[PDB]
Amino acid sequence: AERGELDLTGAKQNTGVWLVKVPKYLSQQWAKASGRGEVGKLRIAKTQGRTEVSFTLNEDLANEHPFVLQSVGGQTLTVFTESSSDKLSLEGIVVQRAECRPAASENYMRLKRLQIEESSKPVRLSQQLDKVVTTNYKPVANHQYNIEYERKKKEDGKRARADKQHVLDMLFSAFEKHQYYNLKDLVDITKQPVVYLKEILKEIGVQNVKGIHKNTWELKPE
Amino acid sequence: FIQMSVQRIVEDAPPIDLQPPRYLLKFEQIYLSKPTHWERDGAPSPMMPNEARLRNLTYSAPLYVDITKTVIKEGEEQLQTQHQKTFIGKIPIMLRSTYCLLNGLTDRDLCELNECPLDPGGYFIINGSEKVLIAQEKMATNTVYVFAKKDSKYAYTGECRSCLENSSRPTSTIWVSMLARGGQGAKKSAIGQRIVATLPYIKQEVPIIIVFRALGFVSDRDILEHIIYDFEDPEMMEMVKPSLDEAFVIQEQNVALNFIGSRGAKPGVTKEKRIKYAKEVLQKEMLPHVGVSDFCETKKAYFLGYMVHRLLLAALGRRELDDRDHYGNKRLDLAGPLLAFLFRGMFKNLLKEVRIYAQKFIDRGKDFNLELAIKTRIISDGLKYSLATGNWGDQKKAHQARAGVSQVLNRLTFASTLSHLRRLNSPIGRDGKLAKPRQLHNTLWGMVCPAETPEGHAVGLVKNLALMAYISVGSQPSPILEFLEEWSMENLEEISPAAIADATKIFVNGCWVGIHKDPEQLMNTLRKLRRQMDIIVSEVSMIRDIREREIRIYTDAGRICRPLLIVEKQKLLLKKRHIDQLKEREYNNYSWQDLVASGVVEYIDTLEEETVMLAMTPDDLQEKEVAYCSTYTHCEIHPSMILGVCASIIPFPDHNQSPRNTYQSAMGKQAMG
Amino acid sequence: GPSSQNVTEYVVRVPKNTTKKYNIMAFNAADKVNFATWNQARLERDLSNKPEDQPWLLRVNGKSGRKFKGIKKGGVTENTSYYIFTQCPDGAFEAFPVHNWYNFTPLA
Amino acid sequence: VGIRFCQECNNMLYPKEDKENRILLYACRNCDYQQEADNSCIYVNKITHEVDELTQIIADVSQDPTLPRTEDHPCQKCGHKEAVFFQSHSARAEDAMRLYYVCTAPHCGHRWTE
Ligand SMILES: [Zn+2]
Ligand SMILES: [Zn+2]
Repeated sequence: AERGELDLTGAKQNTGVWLVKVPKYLSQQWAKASGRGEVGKLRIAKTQGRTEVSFTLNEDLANEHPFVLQSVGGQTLTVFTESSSDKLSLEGIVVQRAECRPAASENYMRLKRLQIEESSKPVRLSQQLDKVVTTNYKPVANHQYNIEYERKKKEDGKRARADKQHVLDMLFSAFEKHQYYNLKDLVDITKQPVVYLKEILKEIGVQNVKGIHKNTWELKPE
Repeated sequence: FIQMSVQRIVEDAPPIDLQPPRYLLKFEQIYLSKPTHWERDGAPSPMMPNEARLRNLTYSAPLYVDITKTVIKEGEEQLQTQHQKTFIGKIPIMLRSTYCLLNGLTDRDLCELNECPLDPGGYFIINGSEKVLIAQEKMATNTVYVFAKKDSKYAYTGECRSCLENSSRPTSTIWVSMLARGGQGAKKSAIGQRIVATLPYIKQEVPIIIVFRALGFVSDRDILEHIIYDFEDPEMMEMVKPSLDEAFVIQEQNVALNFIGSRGAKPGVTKEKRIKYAKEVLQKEMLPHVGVSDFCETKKAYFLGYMVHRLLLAALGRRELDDRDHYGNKRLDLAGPLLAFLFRGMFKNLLKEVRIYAQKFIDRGKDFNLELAIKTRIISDGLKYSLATGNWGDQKKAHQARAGVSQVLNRLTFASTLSHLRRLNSPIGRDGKLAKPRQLHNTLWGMVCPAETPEGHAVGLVKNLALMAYISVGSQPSPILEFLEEWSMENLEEISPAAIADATKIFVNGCWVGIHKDPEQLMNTLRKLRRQMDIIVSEVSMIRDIREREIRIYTDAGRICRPLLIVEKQKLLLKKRHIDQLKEREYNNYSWQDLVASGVVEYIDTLEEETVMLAMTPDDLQEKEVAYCSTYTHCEIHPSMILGVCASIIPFPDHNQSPRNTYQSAMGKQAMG
Repeated sequence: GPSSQNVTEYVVRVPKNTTKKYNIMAFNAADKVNFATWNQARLERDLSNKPEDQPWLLRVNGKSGRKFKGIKKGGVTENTSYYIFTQCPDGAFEAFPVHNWYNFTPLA
Repeated sequence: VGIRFCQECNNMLYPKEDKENRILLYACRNCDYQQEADNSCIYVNKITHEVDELTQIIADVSQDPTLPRTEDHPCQKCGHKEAVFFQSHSARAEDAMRLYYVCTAPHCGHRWTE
């Protein structure tokens, strides 16, 4: 019992399966399986000199397909499953392959008419406009500009240049977490305006680039 | 170019997802309006083609689009919005088209706007002037050509220029060489020549077995069945043997990818990047016309095998080399495939600068507004520039462009106007002394005028096309592929490489798409469908060569055609019933189109013209006797339609010496009238 | 014989649901693999790619008893769906959809 | 003269020599699968190159509407009195103006020079 464990039962049972190629339009008819899922009857007629298999649509599904048998030689084919419970199972080995083809029921002209019907969405086209559509409106305050205004008025990023003692504590605390912070965050974490921050910082520490563009200030341990 | 080729360019463009929240932008539908002029005070009015000439205006039409914008911040709501009919730019308009103001007018109205009812149309009006676009020649793409450079290290060479259905600015080309025999050395004297390949985006040559293993197929029984299709041939297997000896030590996939991945545009310092770098270059730059998806890599193996199988046949002397000037290997670039190429490089350039305006504007986190992001002067001044001046490039790119396109219409005499709108141009140099691109080739029969050409330094470089010659416009290979699969054509994947010796490989538009085992019944089934126009349009060509055992089909734009008369057992298919009802088109509504759709005439390309047997005149060549041939397949209409426009005004031209007919055709273009 | 003289008719159903996804496991005939020699197998998605897209890794008869790599085909339902047809005790036929095609090859 | 593939890893079997029984052994260079040689010759190089193209022309060429035909030379294997003839159309064109024929009767495909 393991995820990567493959059941070999089917193979070891020599379980056989059949493989059939089916057109999409038929397969689209099949996604509409009649009732819970019944699509019709398959007729298998074998004779001494010939063998005929075909499938007939469910009367419900309808609202002769001859089979062409294909060789499975050159490549061994087996069927393996994945349950909705994600359990894995090998159902069988493919003992037959076949293709459903039209026969005496359609010719190329109406097949092309059916292809045009399938088209449905033609690749789009360049349409012809009448006169000219309006391009320039009369807005007073650009919408983007009006949105920034409320943010700046509601909240000021840098506030009072005041309470030097109070600020230091806020400042010392950040340092505990990290020996190095870039300047802007330092400005962001406190709300103190840039000049006071510089003077407090210049007073209590030194600033080092470390030769990587971004310079983060570091306190003097002394 | 303006109904399909412009809608596809904006539709098949990557969205610009960008960013915290992130935003969406994608384009849906394109519109156009009739050409319009904006007055001095901003009141629009339709401009007629005459005022464009008098006031030195430009004849163009505005361009709109629908854009939808969704914001994705997972803020418990996906807010989408759209701005439809957004202005983009202005496109010039060719006169008398379906988008001009003169489309479908009667002579009583054409004279009322001061226009000539005899004017042909087909030119632009740009700053008062009248510009005309010259069709440029170009080597055909998506096919294999085998040459022999008798100066360099190679004893043979193959080529294949690939482009994935009008979607790539460049076209990746790949060689498959073979080194020379007389290599002075006491080492390779015994083994022989080694097949080499020169992939794109890499510096060094690569052996072919290495690049084969990089796709899987490490075994040498599986490689040597993509390249040799029958193992009863010892003469060919001996030639491929010394190709394995040098690729013997490197015998697994990942080390192979490292070998090719080691020499690129960037030498990989680490290992995983090289194995990554070698993955896409061998996946999106190798043969993009077969398939560009990372799946379906068994097809890139077969085609690369066919490319090599065909290089050996040229060394054993079993098939002749390809011809460079054979006019069946050429394509023509009209105004369509020329303006579409120039519109890609300016739509990408318009999206590249919505980002630069969005990022600068979204880092501050304010908001976004798109009507201010679109720089409208990109498309307007982009097209109008290169058309007016000729250099087929950009303004800051007045040194990297192809010049000589888009010259001024000649209005000296009415037959000098018509002989200008019908003119080709081969883009080789104007002073090279090589005669083979200048001499007259057998394949120009009926498609390029043989007598009309200028003297001086441009002899045989510009040419005019014959009277009934017709250039194709292009179509999609979708409806033929869906018919081929249901007519018993085995795909490439679901088949064994031993069932390939007695089958006729079926190509479509350059791509190998299967095989077949009964071709002669497929062929005369493909043909009788085209004769009456059910599934296949009339401008596709279908070649079958019995000896090389394959079948080709073409649907692209640029091939040159001309109509002929279809001949059954020994009699024409044009009975008298077709004539006595064709002399009545005035009040019967029976015309040329009802003649093609009845299967009595047929357009015949140049390639297809090598598998045909023509008769020059019915009453004289289709009489049973001790006869030249007895299996005539087509017949000409009148052999006088092999002359151009300026050379078909000469009386009795079959009585003069040949250089005389060339002088007059270049001299009736400057006669006053 | 009945392959020449046999006639029959059976009902076909196409259930809109299944308890497990159905895939194809293809082998080269040229190898003529004896499935009887497969006492057990392990089957896991390939680790080179470090899920549904992942190539399969098949380990039969132990980690190195037998091992194959399965590579997904480009398409399976691009134009025509593939169905598994199975015979039931009632004689009626049951059809199962093919989800994917994986190519399995031998490994030194 | 042909080629030999390994039976384990499907690769190219090289020839080797053993100093015990004086017999040619074909060996692999990935594994070491072995076997003996039946013809005991390795290399052959035909310089005359006088291969008769009667072994290279196909029988379906008689479907070509652009080739000459004849009523003089009939087919021997079937007695049909219509043939289609052509030239070598290949290399080795030093004295190559022979004339190969192909019977045109359906499902005969008989070929012969003269
Ligand atoms: Zn071996
Ligand atoms: Zn015969």
